Amino acid sequence: MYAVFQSGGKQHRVSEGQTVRLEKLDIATGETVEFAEVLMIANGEEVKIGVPFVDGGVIKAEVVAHGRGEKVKIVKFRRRKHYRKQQGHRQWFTDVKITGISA
Amino acid sequence: VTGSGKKPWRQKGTGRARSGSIKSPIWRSGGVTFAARPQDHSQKVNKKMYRGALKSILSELVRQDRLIVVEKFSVEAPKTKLLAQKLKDMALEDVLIITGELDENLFLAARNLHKVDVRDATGIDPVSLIAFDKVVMTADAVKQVEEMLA
Amino acid sequence: MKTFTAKPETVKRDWYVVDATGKTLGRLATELARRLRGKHKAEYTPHVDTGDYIIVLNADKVAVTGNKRTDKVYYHHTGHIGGIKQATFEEMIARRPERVIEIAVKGMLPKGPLGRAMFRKLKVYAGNEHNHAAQQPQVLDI
Amino acid sequence: MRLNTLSPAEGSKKAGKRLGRGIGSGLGKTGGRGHKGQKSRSGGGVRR
Amino acid sequence: METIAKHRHARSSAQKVRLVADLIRGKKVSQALDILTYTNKKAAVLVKKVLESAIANAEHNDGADIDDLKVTKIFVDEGPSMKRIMPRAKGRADRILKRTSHITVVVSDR
Amino acid sequence: AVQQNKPTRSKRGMRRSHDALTAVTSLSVDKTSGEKHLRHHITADGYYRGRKVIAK
Amino acid sequence: ARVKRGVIARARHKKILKQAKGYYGARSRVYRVAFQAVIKAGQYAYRDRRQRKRQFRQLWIARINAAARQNGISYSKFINGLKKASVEIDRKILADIAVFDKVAFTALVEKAKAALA
RNA sequence: CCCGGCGAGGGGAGUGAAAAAGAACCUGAAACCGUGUACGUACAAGCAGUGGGAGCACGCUUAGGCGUGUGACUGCGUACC
RNA sequence: GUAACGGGGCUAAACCAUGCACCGAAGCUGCGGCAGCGACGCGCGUUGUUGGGUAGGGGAGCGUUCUGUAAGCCUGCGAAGGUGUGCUGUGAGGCAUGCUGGAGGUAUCAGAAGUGCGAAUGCUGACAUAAGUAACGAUAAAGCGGGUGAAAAGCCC
Ligand SMILES: [K+]
Ligand SMILES: [K+]
Ligand SMILES: [K+]
Ligand SMILES: [K+]
Ligand SMILES: [K+]
Ligand SMILES: [K+]
Ligand SMILES: [K+]
Ligand SMILES: [K+]
Ligand SMILES: [Mg+2]
Ligand SMILES: [Mg+2]
Ligand SMILES: [Mg+2]
Ligand SMILES: [Mg+2]
Ligand SMILES: [Mg+2]
Ligand SMILES: [Mg+2]
Ligand SMILES: [Mg+2]
Ligand SMILES: [Mg+2]
Ligand SMILES: [Mg+2]
Ligand SMILES: [Mg+2]
Ligand SMILES: [Mg+2]
Ligand SMILES: [Mg+2]
Ligand SMILES: [Mg+2]
Ligand SMILES: [Mg+2]
Ligand SMILES: [Mg+2]
Ligand SMILES: [Mg+2]
Ligand SMILES: [Mg+2]
Ligand SMILES: [Mg+2]
Ligand SMILES: [Mg+2]
Ligand SMILES: [Mg+2]
Ligand SMILES: [Mg+2]
Ligand SMILES: [Mg+2]
Ligand SMILES: [Mg+2]
Ligand SMILES: [Mg+2]
Ligand SMILES: [Mg+2]
Ligand SMILES: [Mg+2]
Ligand SMILES: [Mg+2]
Ligand SMILES: [Mg+2]
Ligand SMILES: [Mg+2]
Ligand SMILES: [Mg+2]
Ligand SMILES: [Mg+2]
Ligand SMILES: [Mg+2]
Ligand SMILES: [Mg+2]
Ligand SMILES: [Mg+2]
Ligand SMILES: [Mg+2]
Ligand SMILES: [Mg+2]
Ligand SMILES: [Mg+2]
Ligand SMILES: [Mg+2]
Ligand SMILES: [Mg+2]
Repeated sequence: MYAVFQSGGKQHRVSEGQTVRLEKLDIATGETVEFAEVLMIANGEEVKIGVPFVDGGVIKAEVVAHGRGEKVKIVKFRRRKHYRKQQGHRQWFTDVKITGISA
Repeated sequence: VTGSGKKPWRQKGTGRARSGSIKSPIWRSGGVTFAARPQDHSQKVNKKMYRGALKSILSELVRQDRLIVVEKFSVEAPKTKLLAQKLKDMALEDVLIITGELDENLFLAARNLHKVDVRDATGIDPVSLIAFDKVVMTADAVKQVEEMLA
Repeated sequence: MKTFTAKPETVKRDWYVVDATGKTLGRLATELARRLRGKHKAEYTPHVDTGDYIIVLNADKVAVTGNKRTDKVYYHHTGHIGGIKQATFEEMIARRPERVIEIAVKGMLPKGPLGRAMFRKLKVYAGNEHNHAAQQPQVLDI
Repeated sequence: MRLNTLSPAEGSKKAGKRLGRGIGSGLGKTGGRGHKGQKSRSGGGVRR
Repeated sequence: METIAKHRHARSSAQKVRLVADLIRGKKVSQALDILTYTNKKAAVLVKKVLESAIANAEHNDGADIDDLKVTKIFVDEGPSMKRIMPRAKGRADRILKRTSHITVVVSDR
Repeated sequence: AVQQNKPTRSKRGMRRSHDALTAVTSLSVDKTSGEKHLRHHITADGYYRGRKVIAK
Repeated sequence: ARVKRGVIARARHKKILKQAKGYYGARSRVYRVAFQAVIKAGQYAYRDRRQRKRQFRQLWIARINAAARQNGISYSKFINGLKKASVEIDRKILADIAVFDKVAFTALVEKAKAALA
């Protein structure tokens, strides 16, 4: 069984028990999050396709962790023009564990 | 730098970077580009700013309970052990002692105690008022500092 | 999750047999190139050969439009100065007919090691017989 | 009031320019003199 | 049980000595001694004396039998170069490097 | 004529891939003395093919 | 106040050489060359965070096209059909479904074809 | 004491807190040169990386993936001042 | 050297007309984050908006040596330095710790500068490359026996 949902301006195909990394959610760790905009639920040969969302479709997940991703270095360099600039970046994430998919 | 003014090698044709002086600051053993000379680092302090600073310091010592006023501060003999005993009696270790007349006995008793200094009221300076943990002033010294600043 | 990638160890490649008789050279070649690369499979992966093995029969009977049979020229240079050589399509068909299809397909495959590996799966024959009965090729109508 | 708890007034102590110490400074390389000409030179410039 | 011998500051470039060292790496010591005997290189004489020293060290200091010993490790490191002046034509001086090598031989039963 | 670019340690090693010495394949054993020797050469003790050809 | 540079200079050079690990020849050994290599690696990495998004979408599209054509429709008609059906599943997910759940992909195609009908 | 030319040089022994403090001696960087091990590399074209990525080896705490090294194949890509 | 579609190839995969789809950028939108400026209200909010840059102007910082704070604090139960590893900040950087090292180091807040290097056919030292390549200096010339020696084309007879 799996479902497709939108979060963080991106889409995710998930099954129950999976941990998925999302853009940061403003929700405390060890708390439940509901995704009620489910684009698709497939339980084998049974396929519910949202138009755009599945009727009654809900994914429940628990927030396991917040954190910052691996550091990315931004390098800008304009050869022969005496210009260089560097910046670091770490992107925030929220990890959620999928607890239930239903309609 | 000690050495000759001879051009180390001719201007052109050797395939080397052009050289003018063995004393060039680019060279090992060469001059220092902006070689230091002796300097006078002293600053002007406006008299009123000096006196204003001392008043701020003394007022702050009073607020922080670091200024201790006494009638008398004396030792009978030029004995370090006597002054050490006097200060532990008064529960002082690190202390600037300001007197009206700087007596020989107290000056001599204080010399070998590095945490203790003994001034006359004329010899106060801003750093020492701040640097010592406590300042002990005789009633006499308080009057003289009163008159000096007023 | 990360996007799926085909794995060279696990890729399934089927065997097909195509008859070139009367087929337009370039329109046959694009379908061959597509299938040698694996562009027809959902498992398509740019760095993996996911394509199929293709036997082409009757390469000598491949068709071309216009005046190409006489006027299409194949040039090659030998690497020796002045060594520019040429053959018309009709001369190529007479002498080395399998090369017409092979040349057309090679130019439509990616350049580089993987493209050369993809080309090795094409088996071109001049006539109506191949020796690959053991691979059990399925008829493919292009 | 200790010798390690005194601070100057805000704005009283601006840091001097240091020319020719790299790109990030904004005064690297030419040190604010631009490119060539008499004014770029050591001792260079015309009289009052 | 490993036993070492070294010739430090040997008068030969490491490049030349390494040609010979490569012949005997991993060999039984009796075979190594035979190889070196019939190698017509100055470095074979140098390496053979180090190998013979290593064997004598193993027997005397570490109680080994020659019969069990192999050349477990052998390597040549670059030693200090002696710098010399070679006059060339037209008053030009060249540097000559007289290269030296540090020869290490390790023998072991294991 | 001289290089325009410094050749690499890699290229140096590749050129030297043919510099390796070859060990004498095998030594012969004199039938009388039992001494090892280079084939077709006399032994160190002056034997050749079992005969004392050279004294000392 | 003479300042010697050695400790700081060493730390700066070592920082660059550590980022040049794995590079060929002087590029992992020699500061002057390693510095240029590390800058260029940074320039490419910046560019390729943008290119990665292009390359993956290109891959998803190619796979959707293959799977759509196995179900009797072109990519371009399939996408149009999904939009007319108000299906908002993105190409990453469609390409994932195309590989891992072919029956579900077929159901998406039938939905697309019905919207075009 | 032992190998060696009654060498050079070395291995033990002994001194010492330490001898990888042994006089070529405090620390002992880098370039540069080696030995060992893992992985890659003999149908393959270019600033040598970067994005993607299989396989192999070795670790590791769900038995799971994860980490570390390597990097077939592939998109893009002509150093710096 | 094909060499006047980028190539394959194409009789449309050409051209003209009409239409609907789709691809396509660091543009626009979505989601998360940082910062500048202006409003509007209480240094925090809400709101709008901006953030490609050479010369160049403005603003704010990192780190180094030295002075005070410091007869303090850390340090032989291991300082500085060296070398790894992990963590960490937008950056210069910072912190922790294994190994090496074997006696110094120095918070904080201030103060002063010989304060930061890849270039200057820069300067000094070290070490590469070409390369085990050229060369070994008059083409008067050597051969053998014996000796000595660890070893003899070169020494001695
Ligand atoms: K001089
Ligand atoms: K005193
Ligand atoms: K200026
Ligand atoms: K690549
Ligand atoms: K340390
Ligand atoms: K300090
Ligand atoms: K230079
Ligand atoms: K060489
Ligand atoms: Mg000097
Ligand atoms: Mg005055
Ligand atoms: Mg291409
Ligand atoms: Mg500027
Ligand atoms: Mg200029
Ligand atoms: Mg001009
Ligand atoms: Mg100007
Ligand atoms: Mg001048
Ligand atoms: Mg002369
Ligand atoms: Mg040139
Ligand atoms: Mg050779
Ligand atoms: Mg100093
Ligand atoms: Mg290295
Ligand atoms: Mg000795
Ligand atoms: Mg040591
Ligand atoms: Mg010492
Ligand atoms: Mg030392
Ligand atoms: Mg191969
Ligand atoms: Mg080939
Ligand atoms: Mg090549
Ligand atoms: Mg390219
Ligand atoms: Mg021609
Ligand atoms: Mg074109
Ligand atoms: Mg885009
Ligand atoms: Mg934008
Ligand atoms: Mg902009
Ligand atoms: Mg800007
Ligand atoms: Mg200090
Ligand atoms: Mg300086
Ligand atoms: Mg330098
Ligand atoms: Mg520069
Ligand atoms: Mg040289
Ligand atoms: Mg040559
Ligand atoms: Mg020659
Ligand atoms: Mg010659
Ligand atoms: Mg001569
Ligand atoms: Mg003789
Ligand atoms: Mg001798
Ligand atoms: Mg002679």
